[PDB]
Amino acid sequence: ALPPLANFKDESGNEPRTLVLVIGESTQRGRMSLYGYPRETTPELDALHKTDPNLTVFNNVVTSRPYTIEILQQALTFANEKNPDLYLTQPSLMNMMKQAGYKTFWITNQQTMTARNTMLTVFSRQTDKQYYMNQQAREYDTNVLKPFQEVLNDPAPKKLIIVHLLGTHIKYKYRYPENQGKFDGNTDHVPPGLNAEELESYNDYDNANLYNDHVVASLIKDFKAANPNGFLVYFSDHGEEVYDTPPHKTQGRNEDNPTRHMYTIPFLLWTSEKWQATHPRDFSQDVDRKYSLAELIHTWSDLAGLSYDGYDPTRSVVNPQFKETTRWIGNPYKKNALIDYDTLPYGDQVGNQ
Ligand SMILES: [Zn+2]
Repeated sequence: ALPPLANFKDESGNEPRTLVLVIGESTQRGRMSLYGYPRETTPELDALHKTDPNLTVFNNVVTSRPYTIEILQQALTFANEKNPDLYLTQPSLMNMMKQAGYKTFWITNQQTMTARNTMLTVFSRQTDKQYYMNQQAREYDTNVLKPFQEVLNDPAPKKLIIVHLLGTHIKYKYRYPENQGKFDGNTDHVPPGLNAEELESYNDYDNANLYNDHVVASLIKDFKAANPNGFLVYFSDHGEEVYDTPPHKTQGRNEDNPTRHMYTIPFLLWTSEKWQATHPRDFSQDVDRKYSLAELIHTWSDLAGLSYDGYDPTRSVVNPQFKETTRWIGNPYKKNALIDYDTLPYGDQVGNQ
């Protein structure tokens, strides 16, 4: 029902390309060894970072809201904390890529009620072809690897592939096979004072991070094995507090009682050799920029070579004209409830910038 973006231009040429957006779940920045966590929770992404110069790791990205649909309404559209309802009145990222001539795919391991009018169902139905892998629980994110390959074989020249993961969502223990609890019973690098149940839950979160590392690295590796022209962005919708913040008694997500560990997220960009060769771009000076996921669509637009009325290059984290803005958090529907993420305590801790 919404009109197209005006003065729409694509400067990325007309060669075939495949672009991938991997939406993780409940994965914070501070429990991944890729971001300095002393437990080896992400060995495959670490090794990829050491050996592949085209993996760009962004160190200062946070989400704006710690609830899945509430953040995805901002991340996937032009809505943000100051204007949270723009997802109703302006196009989404998927709409935008359709206007650019891409065939769009939605692969997901999240339980989607296709017969019901949920906001996630609407988003996933905005694409040309959907793969719902979790329609009924022990369903692991490796479920997406087979349809991913299938979509990679799809002959459309320009393709957008969205992969929606369960990531490290509660309950953490169910995100990974029972025989892959690498950190079960381990007390190294654990905060003090946990009881048996809290300790088990903490280690379960690190195990889920290990499996999620395997899944994201597998998506990158399979994509690379297709020798594609394109790139893949991986982000988590939001983080998750798991006894990280002193006094180490809190587990979960609470927007009215925010901690940094609920808001820090991984943010990775893998660029294929063909795309980097054809679209040379240096990101090495962008990796520490303070950025909010709420403006993702501009970054995506920048990476895809798209401009239009409403495009804001200064809010793309890879743009030479990038200008840092306040990273708002807080409920945008309450009266004057927005606060600066930087005001939260414990920002000096590892992975908690
Ligand atoms: Zn937005």
